[PDB]
Parts: sequence; structure tokens; C-alpha cells
Amino acid sequence: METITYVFIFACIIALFFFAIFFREPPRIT
Amino acid sequence: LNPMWRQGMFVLPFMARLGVTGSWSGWSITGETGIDPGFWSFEGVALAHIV
Amino acid sequence: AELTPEVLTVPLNSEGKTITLTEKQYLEGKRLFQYACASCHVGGITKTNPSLDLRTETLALATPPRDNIEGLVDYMKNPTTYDGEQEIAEVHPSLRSADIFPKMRNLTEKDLVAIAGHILVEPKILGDKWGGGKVYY
Amino acid sequence: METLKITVYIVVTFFVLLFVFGFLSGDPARNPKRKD
Amino acid sequence: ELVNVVDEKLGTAYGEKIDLNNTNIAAFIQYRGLYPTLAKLIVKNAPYESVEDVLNIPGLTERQKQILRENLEHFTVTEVETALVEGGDRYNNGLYK
Amino acid sequence: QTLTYDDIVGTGLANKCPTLDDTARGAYPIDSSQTYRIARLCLQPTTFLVKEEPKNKRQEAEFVPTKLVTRETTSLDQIQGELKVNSDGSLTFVEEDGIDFQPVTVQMAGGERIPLLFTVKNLVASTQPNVTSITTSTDFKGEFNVPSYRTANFLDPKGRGLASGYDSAIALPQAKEEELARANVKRFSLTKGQISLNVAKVDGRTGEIAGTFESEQLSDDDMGAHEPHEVKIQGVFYASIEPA
Amino acid sequence: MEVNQLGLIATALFVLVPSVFLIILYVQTESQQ
Amino acid sequence: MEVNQLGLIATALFVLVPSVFLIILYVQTESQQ
Amino acid sequence: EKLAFYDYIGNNPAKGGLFRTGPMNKGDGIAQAWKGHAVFRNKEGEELFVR
Amino acid sequence: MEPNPNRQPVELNRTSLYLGLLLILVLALLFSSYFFN
Amino acid sequence: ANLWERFCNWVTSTDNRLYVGWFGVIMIPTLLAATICFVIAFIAAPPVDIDGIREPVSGSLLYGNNIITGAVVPSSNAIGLHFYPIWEAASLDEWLYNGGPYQLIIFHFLLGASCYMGRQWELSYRLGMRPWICVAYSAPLASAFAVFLIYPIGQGSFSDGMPLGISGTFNFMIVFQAEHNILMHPFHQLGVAGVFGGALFCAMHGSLVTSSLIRETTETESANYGYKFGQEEETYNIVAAHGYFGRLIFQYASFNNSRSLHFFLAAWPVVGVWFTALGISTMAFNLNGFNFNHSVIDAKGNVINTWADIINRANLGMEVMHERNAHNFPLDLA
Ligand code: CLA
Ligand code: CLA
Ligand code: CLA
Ligand code: CLA
Ligand SMILES: C=Cc1c(C)c2cc3nc(c4c5[nH]c(cc6nc(cc1[nH]2)C(C)=C6CC)c(C)c5C(=O)[C@@H]4C(=O)OC)[C@@H](CCC(=O)OC/C=C(\C)CCC[C@H](C)CCC[C@H](C)CCCC(C)C)[C@@H]3C
Ligand SMILES: CC(C)=CCC/C(C)=C/CC/C(C)=C/CC/C(C)=C/CC/C(C)=C/CC/C(C)=C/CC/C(C)=C/CC/C(C)=C/CC/C(C)=C/CC1=CC(=O)C(C)=C(C)C1=O
Ligand SMILES: CCCCCCCCCCCCCCCC(=O)OC[C@H](CO[C@@H]1O[C@H](CS(=O)(=O)O)[C@@H](O)[C@H](O)[C@H]1O)OC(=O)CCCCCCCCCCCCCCC
Ligand SMILES: CCCCCCCCCCCCCCCC(=O)OC[C@H](COP(=O)(O)OC[C@@H](O)CO)OC(=O)CCCCCCCCCCCCCCC
Ligand code: HEC
Ligand SMILES: CC1=C(/C=C/C(C)=C/C=C/C(C)=C/C=C/C=C(C)/C=C/C=C(C)/C=C/C2=C(C)CCCC2(C)C)C(C)(C)CCC1
Ligand code: OEX
Ligand SMILES: [Cl-]
Ligand SMILES: [Cl-]
Ligand SMILES: [Fe+2]
Repeated sequence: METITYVFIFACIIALFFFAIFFREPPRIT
Repeated sequence: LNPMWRQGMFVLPFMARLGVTGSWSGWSITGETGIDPGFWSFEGVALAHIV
Repeated sequence: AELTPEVLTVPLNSEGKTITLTEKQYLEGKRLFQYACASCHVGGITKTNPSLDLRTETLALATPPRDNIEGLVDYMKNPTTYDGEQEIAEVHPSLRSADIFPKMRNLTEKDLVAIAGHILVEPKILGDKWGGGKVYY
Repeated sequence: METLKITVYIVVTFFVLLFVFGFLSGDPARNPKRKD
Repeated sequence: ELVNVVDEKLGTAYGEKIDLNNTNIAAFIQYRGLYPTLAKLIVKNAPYESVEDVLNIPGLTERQKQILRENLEHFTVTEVETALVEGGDRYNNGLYK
Repeated sequence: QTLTYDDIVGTGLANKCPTLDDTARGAYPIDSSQTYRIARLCLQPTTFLVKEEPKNKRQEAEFVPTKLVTRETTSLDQIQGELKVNSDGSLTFVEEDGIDFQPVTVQMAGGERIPLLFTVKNLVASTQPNVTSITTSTDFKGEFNVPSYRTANFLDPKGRGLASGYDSAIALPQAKEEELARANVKRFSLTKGQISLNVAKVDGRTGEIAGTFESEQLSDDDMGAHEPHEVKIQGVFYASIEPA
Repeated sequence: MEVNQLGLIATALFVLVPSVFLIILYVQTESQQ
Repeated sequence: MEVNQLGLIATALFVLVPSVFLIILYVQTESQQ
Repeated sequence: EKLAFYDYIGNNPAKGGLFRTGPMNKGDGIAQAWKGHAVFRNKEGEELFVR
Repeated sequence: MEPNPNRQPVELNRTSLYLGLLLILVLALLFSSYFFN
Repeated sequence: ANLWERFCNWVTSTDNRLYVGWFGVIMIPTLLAATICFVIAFIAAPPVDIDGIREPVSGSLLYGNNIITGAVVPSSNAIGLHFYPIWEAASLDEWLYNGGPYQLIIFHFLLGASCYMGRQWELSYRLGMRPWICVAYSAPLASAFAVFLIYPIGQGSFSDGMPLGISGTFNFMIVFQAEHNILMHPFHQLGVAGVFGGALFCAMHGSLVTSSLIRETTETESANYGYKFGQEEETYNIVAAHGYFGRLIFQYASFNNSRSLHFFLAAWPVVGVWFTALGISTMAFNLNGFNFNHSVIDAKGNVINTWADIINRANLGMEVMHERNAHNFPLDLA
């Protein structure tokens, strides 16, 4: 149960990277 | 006396039904050691579904 | 504590004669020990053979005895094994081998007894640190 | 193992040639600026 | 019933004197005239039935026969222990300073 | 003329025993009145077969092939010994010195790694009675000692050892010590093994022989921590005998 | 390994509880104007 | 009693997962208009 | 032993429970060996069969 | 990028919240005994 | 035009979400190879004999580790500095037993990490920027070069490099202290002043700017909404911050110039970490820290211990215990 718990958290942090980059809030100028 | 259906294996028999029987670790579900299943082993088809 | 003449007094040879050292001979006998011996005999041990030391008790039961001046001077002229059966001047620094150990061409008679004095006075100071090794550092 | 060795030697050679001929393809002229 | 064989041997004469059948060669340094010449012969001709059997080693000079005779009081023999003679441990048991 | 050290470094031939031509099928005269020795004895293992092992007590189980992970470090070489002529014409080889041991770790199906000490220490091997010459039908059958895979100064991950280290599980100070007795008290093993040396190629001119061998022995028991595995080693050998 | 039995539910709730707190606040912000 | 070891986390997630699904929908609804 | 392992009710797929989770080995245990075929006799010496 | 013509907001009023929480809770109160077993 | 010209325009395109570039042609495959192998090794790699004494060390999660203790174990001491790719082992099982994956990871990593530094110059050149951001990144990069290659080179084996794990790094720091006394070496001391002052100057500059924001929001909303992306105005009063910090110390101990200030913030930690990288790279060739053991001695000859002699005691404890079976001789010279 431990090994599944560590890799599951690791996978969420990697999935969090994909959204924080390609689905960020666009910075716009004015 | 301890086959796959005594251990609650669900997808393992479906892989064995269509010809995937060996593992990269060197064992076979028939009991034969010294085999070389190539890439299409249990670990290979699992990685193939992950990739 | 001071560097007293009592501490600087060591046996001369086997009959029980004593010779007292000045502070001059102890320091240069310590400098000349670092010069020609400390690479193998730092702290009183032997790097190339830890089975032997330079503690006085060890030098006492050597054959011939070396817990005195004249014995140590003889060992630096013609070294022997721990029992005296072999002569190891071909693998140990000495004046008989000053051709193959160039650091022994400097030392004369006065220098060799100064080193011998330091080997006998220092264990009366550090105690077990002399010839003890890393356990007593 | 020898088959794998040849593949890596080809893959590595392919990417290092893209690197050398990439900079040689007029790199200093690729700037938002004066182009010469 | 699992006993440490080295600890058990310490409760014998091995833990009191120089055991001619097990003790490392670096123990003949304690007394005068045993190291290195005679020490090499004692380990080479081991094991011995009794301590006096060390006096019949081939080629002993008339007098190294005698330095022995002055050091029998520090000699003993026990049963040869395997974990103590294997690996050449009687010549280098991993203990330096 | 052949090779130097710079011609073999890194090639792997340093791990291989010498060989003889297929045309070396002669016979070595053995004089019953002379002394003889084995100047060099070399054994190169080519196959490692390990036991298998539990569970159902059905049949006498069979050696499965295993797979080496310690690379080219498994061969024995430069072993010398005295070759006797016994009163019944047979010849006994008595081992004396040489590189007669190599720690070997093989892996089998499932991932389990089997450490072992492939050795021929204190080997005595005799032939059949009345050997008037070393022919291509001669064969030696011997017996050797297998000391523990690790000596007495070795320590486990938690510091416990035989001639040194702790004598308890210090990490669990107030735990029960009885179930931990097997792992706390180290035990030095000493078993025996059997080997058959079958000569196949004989050069009665120079005194060199070659052939195959098959030995059986136990594996590492981890100083009494677990049951050892039976192993069967196969390979070829090379030996040069000499009048002393 | 003999690990703690409550460690699984300890990690699971340690992740879940503050996660949904931020998720609720975000979805209710984008639904505004 | 010797219960199932995962019955605790199975029950905890049986409640938590669909509860916060409905909480997320309600809070974002009240925040509209 | 493979044939005797089939003729035995613990492998019947109609002996489980809806909330009896896990493999079959969690139930009766991990099969080790066939103890043998039992033969029952009374005092007269005739063979009896268990229902 | 042009917005998508096919999206509509989602609602959940307070009554459906109480109904949903109720159903979820007693469903858990009923099955918890069988999960523990 | 031709396809090669069109390809060169795409590699150097400033409109990509993630810039590729000619350094990126090498960086992407080398990094992707290193992480994919690292993730798989950290989870399911079998034990590794690092010290070459047939004593494997478990390092993966499936073999009884957690995130704190798990590690990718360095290659065997029997290999030393020898190149050990997959095709030099008779199989994968032999490759995993001798610490094969460790070499493949650190090699593909250091390669991609260096191209990452050049990639910083490349995009700076295409955007009209000054080029010296890569120079600041050279300090952490040279640090990775020291503990992964420069030190195994000077000692002669990759088994002595820093493991790829949390507890593995702790094992690298303790042994490095017992054999080199890194704490008494000035370069590590300069490295501590760089990281302590780096965090000090980070908290300071961050506080003083957040102490003098122009008031442009209410109390109900966040202060960050007083700044908008791309505005020409500076959202904090610089001379107001100079008037505060110049009175805490004295007027001339404060930076009135913004460019001189951010240079100091970049200079201090970079050259400081440069030294602690050079400290590891020099102690690799066994030029260790200051040795003051038994350096104070009384009028007779008794050793008057100092705090340095106590450090020598703790060092002796680590040295006599590390790699408890790898040594057969009284000196550990590598
Ligand atoms: C087709 C689906 C299917 C099937 C037949 C199996 C079959 C099996 N799996 Mg698998 N499994 C599946 C999908 C499936 N699996 C999926 C999708 C996952 C991912 C989570 C897993 C993960 C998994 C693990 C991790 C393990 C198994 C194991 C097992 C074995 C034991 C199963 C057991 O104890 O049942 C138990 C079944 C129940 C207790 C039934 C629960 C019924 C629910 C609670 C009803 C819900 C009612 C509903 C809420 C009411 C609605 C009300 C209305 C108003 C809406 C068996 C061989 C085990 C095994 O043998 O390992 C080798 C094991 O360790 N499975
Ligand atoms: C950017 C691409 C790239 C690069 C540079 C590397 C680099 C490397 N890999 Mg990797 N690899 C890659 C992609 C890459 N990899 C990919 C995509 C895969 C997946 C299939 C792999 C799979 C892989 C495996 C499985 C292994 C490696 C290994 C290696 C190492 C040995 C390579 C070798 O022998 O080539 C040598 C190169 C040559 C002989 C080229 C000579 C010919 C050219 C033209 C000369 C030009 C170069 C010259 C020296 C200098 C000019 C440079 C320029 C700046 C001027 C090396 C660190 C091995 C390893 O790490 O072992 C520890 C190993 O086992 N690779
Ligand atoms: C108060 C206590 C204290 C402090 C503050 C320090 C401070 C320091 N020590 Mg010291 N140390 C101490 C006590 C202390 N030490 C003690 C008591 C010991 C004895 C046990 C040591 C033994 C010791 C050793 C042996 C070493 C240090 C080193 C260091 C430095 C570590 C920082 C570094 O290398 O960054 C530099 C930055 C890096 C190394 C990171 C590089 C990052 C790369 C380029 C990219 C990685 C990206 C990643 C893989 C993936 C990105 C993720 C993303 C995609 C999300 C620093 C100067 C090390 C040093 O100076 O070497 C350089 C070193 O080797 N210390
Ligand atoms: C009690 C407070 C205290 C003080 C004053 C120091 C001071 C020092 N430590 Mg120490 N340290 C402390 C606690 C302290 N430490 C604690 C609690 C730990 C953990 C147990 C450490 C662990 C530690 C390590 C591991 C190391 C140091 C080192 C240092 C030196 C450099 C640190 C540095 O530049 O920081 C960064 C901060 C700044 C750059 C800001 C400026 C600070 C300076 C020193 C003030 C000088 C002002 C000056 C005297 C006034 C001039 C007036 C006039 C002339 C104009 C310095 C002598 C290093 C060392 O030994 O170097 C020789 C080193 O390697 N420290
Ligand atoms: C231990 C301390 C430490 C770490 C971990 C760290 C980490 C990082 N700093 C970066 C940058 C920087 N750091 C800088 C100054 C400093 N950095 C410092 C200290 C650190 N900096 C210090 C003290 C300074 C002051 C001098 C600068 C100036 C920069 C940058 O410009 C750069 C950046 O962009 O920051 C935002 C990033 C490099 C990105 C990269 O190479 O991607 C490439 C690698 C990728 C994408 C993945 C690699 C994954 C590899 C293959 C994993 C396997 C191999 C690993 C080495 C495994 C080891 C891990 C174990 C030890 C647990 C990264 C987030
Ligand atoms: C009981 C009795 C006798 C009572 C009498 C009491 C009494 C009042 C007596 C009067 C007599 C009296 C005054 C006696 C004096 C006694 C005395 C001198 C005591 C000694 C005390 C003492 C040792 C003090 C220590 C001195 C000290 C604090 C030194 C600091 C040194 C130091 C490194 C300073 C930092 C310098 C510096 C270059 C920092 C840069 C950091 C930096 C990048 C900050 C970022 C930053 C900077 C900016 O600049 C601005 C702008 C912004 C934006 C910004 O980000
Ligand atoms: C016996 C000894 C014999 C001599 C030996 C000499 C040895 C070498 C001496 C070194 C001299 C180098 C001078 C450098 C000047 C310079 O950099 O100017 C560049 C700028 C220009 O200043 C700005 O300059 C502007 C004017 S101008 O640019 O200079 O024209 C001005 O507008 C502004 O006020 C001003 O701030 O300087 C600064 O902004 C001030 C901060 C400089 C501090 C640098 C810190 C570097 C870290 C040190 C490493 C230790 C810490 C890390 C380890 C813990
Ligand atoms: C509401 C505050 C709660 C603070 C609690 C944190 C205590 C931490 C210890 C002290 C460090 C103090 C340094 C403060 C630094 C400081 O100066 O703060 C000041 C800041 C408020 O400052 P301003 O209002 O000026 O903020 C300006 C903002 O616009 C930020 O730019 O407070 C916060 O941001 C608090 C953030 C705490 C964030 C911590 C996250 C907590 C996560 C906990 C995870 C829980 C797991 C749950 C398990 C179920
Ligand atoms: C390098 C190795 C050296 C050097 C440079 C010196 N000595 Fe020593 N020493 C060395 C060995 C290997 C041995 C033992 C040899 C053996 O017993 O077979 C010794 C022994 C001594 C002894 C006798 C110790 C004893 O009997 O217990 C003495 C007194 C001695 N050495 C002194 C000495 C001096 C004065 C030296 C330089 C001035 C010197 N040695 C150099 C190894 C080495
Ligand atoms: C074309 C191109 C490109 C792209 C590229 C790419 C995308 C690449 C990728 C690549 C990749 C993606 C690679 C990868 C690699 C990987 C690897 C190299 C891996 C390995 C691994 C291993 C070896 C493992 C092993 C193991 C272990 C460790 C444990 C368990 C068992 C096993 C066996 C599994 C670019 C953009 C630049 C541009 C130019 C052109
Ligand atoms: O390997 Mn890792 O650590 Ca560098 O010293 Mn020598 O070798 Mn081992 O001991 Mn100390
Ligand atoms: Cl260690
Ligand atoms: Cl060694
Ligand atoms: Fe700033």
C-alpha cells in the first residue's frame, strides 16, 4: 500500500506540472 | 495447487488466453524455466498499455 | 608541568646506567625524528607494520634490548628483526644502508642519540598516546 | 546487445549532426536586430 | 541452542594464554625471542596434540629449543576452531593499531 | 610465440583456461618410481545449475539453469599440488596452494540471487587402480572442503558478526530475543563437495591434459541465517603435470 | 514491510481535505464575474 | 473485533468523494448571479 | 494432485460471499499437498462413503 | 482562440444539496457494516 | 523554401510555447532518457552492490524503501571509472546488479544540464537580452559536476559519488567529512556564507520592496492587484525604502541604485556557490581542510585539546565504521 501511495502522489505532482504550464492563466499587457 | 485462479488474478488469464505466458523475470505460468518470451511478456504488454 | 631533568633522564644501556638530557637534545631529536622517521613512526606506531610499536615496554623485550640509548643507536647503525636472527638493513633506514636511504647520510653520532633520547622521553609524557594509534588521538 | 549498440551509435550521431549543422546554418544572423 | 563459537572459546585457555592451534601470529610479540622466526614455525607446524610437541619441530637449533622451554608457561592448546584458522586469519585477522 | 599482458587486457581471455589441439590425443607415461606434481591446475566454469527447492515433496527435484551476474571472475587457476603414485597404481592429487576459490553470485527465475563460493580447497582426487599412463579415458573423482562464504570478521547491515560486532538487535532494545536467535548468533559453516575431472585431450610430449569437470557443493547460508542451496558446476579444465 | 495501518488514511485525508478546500474556492471564483 | 483493515478508508472515501462533488456544485451556484 | 485438486468443493465458484473479499487462498489457505484418498470402514469391515 | 458555442453553466440548488448529502450519508451508514465485515 | 531552412526556422522559433533551439536538440533526448530511467529505477530496481564486495544495497521502493530512504545506488567499485553501458554487460540482470543505471542517468543528466545552461544564452540572444543569466546558473551546475564526476575521478571510482536519494546524500556528506574534514575547509565556509547570506539577502530585499508599495488597493482585496502586468510604473517607492534602511544602519550602508543592488543580489550567492563547488572539486584531489589536531601543547608536552581535537574524535567514529568490510589494510587512501 506504501508503494502505491508514493507513486500516486508522484503522478499527481507530474500531472500538476502539465496544467500549470499548458493551462496557466495567460499574462496580458495593459 | 496454487495457480492464478487461486490468487484472485483477473487480467492475467486474459493475457494467457491469447498467448502471453512468460515474464522477463524468467518464469512461465506453465512451470517452465529457461524461456525467453521476447518483448511481448506480461511486463511488455502492461507497458504497451501504459505508453 | 614542566620539562624537568627527571623526565629527560633515560637509561643508557642494560647495566642500569642513566644519562640526563638537556632540552636542546630533546627538541632536535624530535625535529630529526620528524625528518627521518615520522613518515613511518608517527605517534609511536609503525605504518608499514602496525604489529610493532616504539613504546618502552616493546623495546624492552626486544632481542637485543633497545629500551636504552646504546641499543637504539645500534639499531640505527645495524637494524635487526625483533629477535635478532635477521639483519634488515636492506629494507630499513640505517647508516649501513645510507647509500639506499639518503636521509641517513646526514646523521652523525650526536644526532642519533638525540633521536634515541626522544624515543625514550616522549612515552613518559603522552603515556598511551605514544604507540597507541587512532584510538588515543 | 550489439544490435542495441548500433542503434544508439546511429541515434547519437543523428542528433550531434543536427547540432553542428544547426549553428553553421547562419546562427549569428538569427537575432531580432541587425542581420550580418 | 545457538552459541557464538568465538565467545565460547574465550571461556577456555584460549582466553588466558597463547593457544598454539588458533591464536593469531601477532601474539608471540608479548615475550622475548618468539617473533618473527619461531612464531612462523609454530603456526606452520600446527596443530599440536600437547604443548610439549612444539619442542620436536624439525631443525630447531639447540637453543631456540630452550627459549621455548622458558615460555611453556604462556602456551596452551585447544581444539582447532574453524572460524579462527580459515581465511589465513592466523597471519592477519584484520586487527592493526 | 604468443601473447603479452597488453594483448589480453580487457578482452576476457584472462578468465579462460588454456586449451589443447584436437590432435592432442596421446598418453603420458607415468613411471611408478618417480615423483610427480601438478604445476598448474585451471578450472573454468561454463554452466551453473542450482537446486530448486520446495514444496510438495512430490518428486526428486531437478537443477534449473541460472544466469550469472558477477561477470568474468569465476575461474580458478594456478593451483599446484603433489601427484602421488599409490601402491595400487592409481594416482592421487593432493591440493596445496593456488587461487582455489572465487565468490560467485547467480540469479534464477523470480529474481532470487544465489551466492556461493565455487572452490576446490583441500582437494584430493584419485584415479582407478593401476594407471600405467594418463590416457583419454582417465578420470579423477575427488572431495574438497567448502568454508563459509564469508569469514568471521564480516558484519551484517545492523552490525552483528561472529568475531566482531554486536550480539543483539540494538535497534529494538526491549524486544524479545528468542525469535531473533537465528540472526543474532552467527555460525561458521564448513561442508564438503564432490568433483569429477575427466581428461579428454592429452599431450604426452609436454605433460599437459585437458577435459571437462562437474562439481557439486552448497551455496551461501549467510552465516546460518537461512538454508543453503545445492549447486552443480560444469566446465572445462586444463592441467600440466611435471616430474619433480 | 510492517508499516502503520492508519498511515494510509492519514496520507489520504492529508491530501484530500486541503485539496477540496482550494478547489471549492476556485470554482466559486470562476463562476462569478 | 477483527474487521477489514481497509473498511475504514473505504467508508471514509465513500462519504468524502461524492460529498465534496455536491459541495463544489452548490458553492459555485450560489456564487453566480 | 492436479486432478484431485479439482474434485473438491473449495474450488467451486458457488461457495463465495458477496463481501468475502480477496483471493481464494485467503479463505481455506494456500494449498500445500494432497493428504490422500480417505477410505472409511466400520467394524464389520465394509466401506462407507461420506455424503 | 474562439470560445466554444456549446457550453452551459451547471447548477445545484440548496435542496438538491440536502437530498444528495442525505442519500450519500445513509448509503454509507448502510454499507459500512459490510465494508468492515 | 527548402525543408532544412524551414526546419532551422522552427528550431529557433521565438513563438514556441517552450523554446527548442540547437542546445535543445541535445538537451531534450538526454533529459528524457535520464528521467524515464530514474523513475523506473527508483521504483522497481533490484539491489545494487555499490562497494564491489558482493554486498548488495536495496534502493528501490518495491524492495523495502520509502521516499526518505530510497535511492538509485552508484555503480560497483569493481568497475571504478570504467565506462559501463548496457551493451558491455552480458544482459540486463548483470547490468542491474553492478549499478548500471547509475552511470546512464548521471551521464545523460550532466549532458542535458549543460545544454540547459547554453539554452539560457540561446533564448537570451533571440529576445534582445543580455546573456549573463547562464553564468549565474553555472554555479549550481558546477556543483552537480563536482559530486557526480569530478570527485569520482579524483578517487578513481563512481562508487564514491553522491547517490541519487535523500538518505543517500546524507551518506555522502558524513563520509566526506571523515576523509576530508570539509567543515574546516575555507571553501565550504565560503559556501555557507553564500547560502546563509543568500537567504538573508533574499528575505531582506523581499521585505523592503514589500514595505514601500504604492497604495493602490483597498483593505478588502489583495495588495498584489495594485500591480498590473506590463505597466510602465514602478509599484514601489525606492527612495522611501532607502530612507528606512539607511537609518537602520547608516546612510552609506544602503543601496540608492536599483541596478547596483540587484547585481549584489546576483553576485553574492553565485560566487559563493562557485567556491563550495570548487571546494568539492579540490578535495577530490585530497587537499583537505585545516588540520589542527594536537596543535596546542603545554610546557611539558601534554596535548591541551581544543574544539578541533573534539571534531577529530567524531571524524574517527565515522571513518572506522564506513564500509565496514570494504577495507583489508590499516589506511584508507581512497
Ligand atoms: C469487472 C470488474 C472486476 C472484477 C470482476 C474484478 C475481480 C477481482 N478483483 Mg478487481 N478491480 C477492478 C475490477 C474488477 N476486479 C477495478 C476496476 C479495480 C481498480 C480499483 C480493481 C482493483 C482490485 C484490487 C486492488 C484487488 C482486486 C481483486 C480482485 C478479486 C476479488 C474481488 C473482490 O473481493 O470483490 C469484492 C466486491 C465487492 C465487495 C462488491 C462491492 C459492491 C459495491 C459496494 C456496491 C455499491 C452499491 C451502490 C453504491 C448502491 C447504489 C444505490 C443507488 C441508489 C444508486 C477478483 C479476482 C483482489 C485480488 O484478488 O488481488 C489479486 C485485489 O487485491 N481488484
Ligand atoms: C541527444 C541525443 C543523445 C545523446 C548525446 C546521448 C548520449 C549518450 N547515451 Mg544515449 N540515448 C538517446 C539519446 C542520446 N544519448 C536516446 C534517444 C536513447 C533511447 C534509445 C538513448 C539510449 C541509450 C542507452 C540505452 C545507453 C545510452 C548511452 C549513452 C552514452 C554513450 C553514447 C555513445 O557511445 O556514443 C558515442 C558517440 C560517438 C561514437 C559519436 C562519434 C561520431 C560523431 C560524428 C563524432 C562527433 C562527436 C565528437 C566526439 C565531438 C563533437 C561535438 C560537437 C560539440 C563539436 C552517452 C552519454 C549509454 C550509457 O549511458 O552508458 C553508460 C547506454 O547504455 N543511450
Ligand atoms: C549549517 C549547516 C550547513 C550548511 C548551511 C551547509 C551548506 C552547504 N553545504 Mg555542507 N555540510 C555540513 C553543514 C552545512 N553545510 C556538515 C555538518 C557536513 C558534514 C556531514 C556537510 C557536508 C557537505 C558536503 C560533503 C557537501 C556540502 C555541500 C554544501 C552546499 C550545498 C548547496 C549546494 O551544493 O548547492 C548547489 C546546487 C546544486 C548541487 C543543485 C544543482 C541543481 C541541478 C543543476 C539541476 C537539478 C534539477 C533536478 C534534477 C530536477 C528539477 C525539478 C523540476 C523539473 C521540477 C552548501 C554550501 C556540498 C557542496 O558545497 O558541493 C557543491 C557538498 O558536496 N556539505
Ligand atoms: C549566534 C549567531 C551566529 C553568528 C554571529 C555566526 C557567525 C558566523 N558563522 Mg555561524 N552558525 C550559527 C550562528 C552564528 N554564526 C548557528 C546557530 C549555526 C548552526 C548550528 C551556524 C552554522 C555555521 C556554519 C556551518 C558555518 C558558519 C559560518 C559563520 C561565519 C559566516 C556566516 C555568514 O557570513 O553568514 C551570512 C550572513 C551575512 C553575510 C551577513 C553579515 C554577517 C556578518 C558576519 C556581520 C559582520 C558585521 C561587522 C562585524 C560589523 C562591522 C561594523 C563596522 C566595521 C562597519 C560567521 C563567522 C561559516 C564559517 O565557519 O566561516 C568561517 C560556516 O561554514 N555558521
Ligand atoms: C540543492 C539545491 C538546489 C536545487 C535542487 C536547485 C534546482 C534548480 N535550480 C534551477 C535553476 C537555477 N538555480 C540557480 C541558482 C542557485 N540554485 C541553487 C540551489 C539549487 N537549485 C543555489 C544555492 C543557487 C545560487 C547560486 C539559478 C541561477 C538557476 C536557473 O536559472 C535554473 C532555473 O531555471 O531555475 C528556475 C533549476 C534547473 C532546471 C534544470 O536543469 O532542468 C533540467 C532538468 C530537468 C527538466 C529534469 C531533470 C531530472 C533528472 C534527470 C533526474 C535524475 C537525476 C537527478 C540528478 C537525481 C538526483 C535527485 C536526488 C538527489 C534526490 C532547478 C529547479
Ligand atoms: C546603558 C547605556 C550606556 C545606555 C546608553 C544608550 C545609548 C543610546 C548610548 C549612545 C551611544 C551609542 C550609540 C553607542 C554605540 C555602541 C555601538 C556602536 C554598539 C555596537 C553594536 C553593534 C555591534 C552593531 C552591529 C552593526 C551591524 C548591525 C552591522 C551590520 C553589517 C552588515 C553586513 C550590514 C548590511 C550591509 C549591506 C551591504 C547590506 C546589503 C543587503 C541588501 C542587498 C539589502 C536589500 C536592499 C537594500 C537597500 O538598500 C534597498 C533600498 C532595498 C530596496 C533593498 O532591497
Ligand atoms: C593589498 C591589496 C591590493 C589590492 C588587491 C585587490 C584585490 C581585488 C580587489 C577587488 C576590486 C574589484 C572592484 C569591483 C567593483 C564592482 O564590482 O563594481 C560593480 C558595481 C558598480 O557599482 C555602482 O557603480 C556606479 C558607478 S560606476 O559603475 O562604477 O561607474 C554607481 O552608480 C553606483 O553607486 C555603484 O553602486 O558595484 C556594486 O554595485 C556594489 C556591490 C559590489 C559588491 C560585490 C560583492 C561580490 C561578492 C564578493 C564575494 C564574497 C561573497 C561570496 C562568498 C561568501
Ligand atoms: C491565516 C494565517 C495562517 C498562518 C498559519 C501558518 C503558520 C506557519 C508558521 C509561521 C511562519 C510565518 C511566516 C509567515 C509569512 C507572512 O509574513 O505572512 C504574511 C501574510 C499576510 O500578509 P499580507 O496580507 O501582506 O499578504 C500580501 C499577500 O498579497 C501575499 O503577497 O500571511 C500569509 O500569507 C499567511 C500564509 C500562511 C501560508 C502557510 C500555508 C499553511 C498551509 C498549511 C497546510 C495544512 C495541511 C492541512 C492538513 C489538513
Ligand atoms: C619506513 C617504512 C620506516 C622508516 C622511515 C623508519 N622505520 Fe623504524 N621500523 C620500520 C619497520 C617496518 C620496522 C619493523 C621491522 C621488523 O621488525 O621486521 C621498524 C622498527 C623499528 C624499531 C624497533 C621497534 C621494536 O623493536 O619494537 C625501531 C627502534 C625503529 N624502527 C626506529 C626507527 C628510527 C629511529 C627511524 C628514523 C630515524 C626509523 N625507525 C625509520 C619502518 C620504518
Ligand atoms: C526527434 C527530434 C526531437 C525529439 C526528440 C525526442 C522526443 C526524444 C525522445 C527520447 C526518449 C523518450 C528517450 C528515452 C530513453 C529512455 C531510456 C534510455 C530508458 C531506459 C530505461 C531502462 C534501461 C530501464 C531499465 C530497468 C530498470 C532500471 C529497473 C527495472 C528493470 C528495467 C529493465 C525496466 C527534438 C524535439 C529534439 C527536435 C529534433 C528532432
Ligand atoms: O568507497 Mn565510498 O569511501 Ca572513499 O575512502 Mn575508501 O573508498 Mn570507501 O573508504 Mn573511505
Ligand atoms: Cl557507509
Ligand atoms: Cl583495503
Ligand atoms: Fe527586486
